[PDB]
Amino acid sequence: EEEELEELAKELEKILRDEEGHLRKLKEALAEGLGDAEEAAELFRAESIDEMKHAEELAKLLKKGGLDPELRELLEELAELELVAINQYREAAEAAAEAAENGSEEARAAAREALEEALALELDGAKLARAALEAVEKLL
Repeated sequence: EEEELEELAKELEKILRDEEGHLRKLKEALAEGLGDAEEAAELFRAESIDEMKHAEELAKLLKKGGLDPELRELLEELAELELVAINQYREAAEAAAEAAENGSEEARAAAREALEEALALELDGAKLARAALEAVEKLL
């Protein structure tokens, strides 16, 4: 029982580190304004694939048995948070792609709102991965 929790705790550690990374790169784009719209559009598309990997690992562990009821709910909440983040990453990438081709002032503000909304979802993603890793550490 201990070594299936250890591997699981290794997973939240990777997810937690990846979330803390996306946090900083997102404010960096926020600091640079739009900068190169292609920069943000290429960055969003890559990080949505990162959240892709996270939700897939969690679902495989969610199919496992013997999980503590409270631990399963935190993983279920995180997996839900990942799918909504993959959404907002796509809405922000398309708004940055429309701003790159057009120079549109509306596609600019729309890419910034979707950037800011993706940032708020990333704060709670790291917070949920922190609380989940803390619960597993208590079980160990």
